[PDB]
Amino acid sequence: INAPVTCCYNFTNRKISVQRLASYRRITSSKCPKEAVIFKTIVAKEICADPKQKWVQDSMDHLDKQ
Amino acid sequence: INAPVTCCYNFTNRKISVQRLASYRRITSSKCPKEAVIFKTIVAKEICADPKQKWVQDSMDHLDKQ
Ligand SMILES: [K+]
Ligand SMILES: [K+]
Repeated sequence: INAPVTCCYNFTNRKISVQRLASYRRITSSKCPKEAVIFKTIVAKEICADPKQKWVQDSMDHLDKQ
Repeated sequence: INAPVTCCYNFTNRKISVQRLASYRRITSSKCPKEAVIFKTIVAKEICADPKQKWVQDSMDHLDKQ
């Protein structure tokens, strides 16, 4: 209710090295234009990424393990 | 550009104990309806709070120190 609302309005066009990534979360809220991934870098930078892209899915798999 | 956009659309009506708070950040973006505080709890819960309220300002001061 008093939770913040986070959405992604664009998706990155570059592959982020698995070396630069710390975590991610998914956006699934219907308040947003679409479903998204937000990667967080080892410098705590937040980048919107397309959940349908293979590199994005691979990086989340990597982070789920490594 | 591919940074996520976070806004607060409501503000909490209760004072959160300084004991339950871990951090906060400010929302200042013009993409949002107004300026906000998002407190994060010691359970990693995120709560929107009115920056103009004294208890909110006091809690940020506490977190800046303690
Ligand atoms: K794009
Ligand atoms: K309120």
